[PDB]
Amino acid sequence: HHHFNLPPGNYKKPKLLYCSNGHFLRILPDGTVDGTRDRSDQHIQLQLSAESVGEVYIKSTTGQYLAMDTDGLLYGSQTPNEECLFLERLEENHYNTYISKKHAEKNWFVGLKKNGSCKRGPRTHYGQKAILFLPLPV
Repeated sequence: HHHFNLPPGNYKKPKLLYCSNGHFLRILPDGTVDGTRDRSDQHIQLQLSAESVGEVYIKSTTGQYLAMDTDGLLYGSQTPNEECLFLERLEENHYNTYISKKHAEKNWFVGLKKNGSCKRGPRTHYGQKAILFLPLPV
């Protein structure tokens, strides 16, 4: 029950998801998800892939998938499951945003705070800069 404005997107080469808050999304090997302003970090290289038109997976360099638990918390999973699917949509005509598929009706987006920590699903909404991402070349 959402719009269907899709972004160009590229699933062939890895990218660095940059947040409008000025942070890069990072997934550590131990499964911790957070944000960092260091462009030279080696845990921010991410790989995206299409599972359907509009649905995507966000995998890490080590082989972990970003996910969202029943409480709206983000974590890095070792194996893909129904919590690893995100609807990828265009926003503001230029940015990218990601909605949890399993919790789509509640509008739980992926976001980062200005201090570098993850936002919980229920705390996110249209109009905040924390949900606006931009995929850059590595």
